Amino acid sequence: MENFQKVEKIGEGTYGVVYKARNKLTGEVVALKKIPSTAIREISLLKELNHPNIVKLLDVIHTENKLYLVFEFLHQDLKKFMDASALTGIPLPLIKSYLFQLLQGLAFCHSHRVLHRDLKPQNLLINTEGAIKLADFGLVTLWYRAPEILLGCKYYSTAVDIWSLGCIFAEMVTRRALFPGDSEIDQLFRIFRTLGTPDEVVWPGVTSMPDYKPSFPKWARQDFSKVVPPLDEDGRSLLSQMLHYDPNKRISAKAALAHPFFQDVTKPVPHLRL
Ligand SMILES: O=C1Nc2ccc(Br)cc2/C1=C1/Nc2ccccc2C1=O
Repeated sequence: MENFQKVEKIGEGTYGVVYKARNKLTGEVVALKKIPSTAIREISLLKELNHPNIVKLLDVIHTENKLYLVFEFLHQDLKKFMDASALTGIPLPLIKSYLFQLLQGLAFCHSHRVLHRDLKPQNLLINTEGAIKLADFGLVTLWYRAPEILLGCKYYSTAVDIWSLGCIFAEMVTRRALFPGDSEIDQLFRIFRTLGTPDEVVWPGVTSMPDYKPSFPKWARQDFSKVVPPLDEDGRSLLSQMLHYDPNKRISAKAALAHPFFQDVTKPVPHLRL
């Protein structure tokens, strides 16, 4: 574990801190994350979760009670890429490519019973070849948190990842966060103000959730054409199904891959300034 020379700190992960590093032994350049015991097992589980759109976990080093995770390294994250494309916007075909690749990754994970649980632009990594990859699966930003989590569901599903990805999809298109709440309640109310306060008609069981309160103000659902213009109907339709309140109504990654929005998907390459 002293076979790694640090080159720079590329992130302050929720869990710990992430470093760009190089293996003195195998010379490869990597991302090193400086982090109980079921941890060692579950994380270890993640090593065999290998897919082109999932950052590979290379090595797990437990030592000196200082768990080190060694990941494949990518030079840029989507957050920085969005900020750099803010003035011109990311071209739709690249938005579409990225969404499609991300859905492929999730459908893979989800098929193996792994959730990400904390998808955010910072956790999506891109390379020069037009690839995008899911990073840093969880075992401050609440902007991408699905409403069932905010309402106190402890046994949430793979649908929470579809929620987050839809929020990111929206942000790529409009160049502004869909629901930038700065508290849990603010986050929930921003969602309600836009998609309308949910009730038993559109979400059976919602008024029985642990943090649901009858006193929640009741907002009407906003015009969906108002939310992500000027995205086309293929796009809006896929996004609406990604943002269904009811987790069991929310589209699955696998079905999303079949939506007509991806009829003409291609794989462009971003112009990256590393
Ligand atoms: O390339 C990486 N692989 C990783 C694996 C796990 C975690 Br956590 C982060 C990263 C990576 C990161 N690469 C970056 C490039 C610019 C800014 C931030 C990051 C990362 O954060």
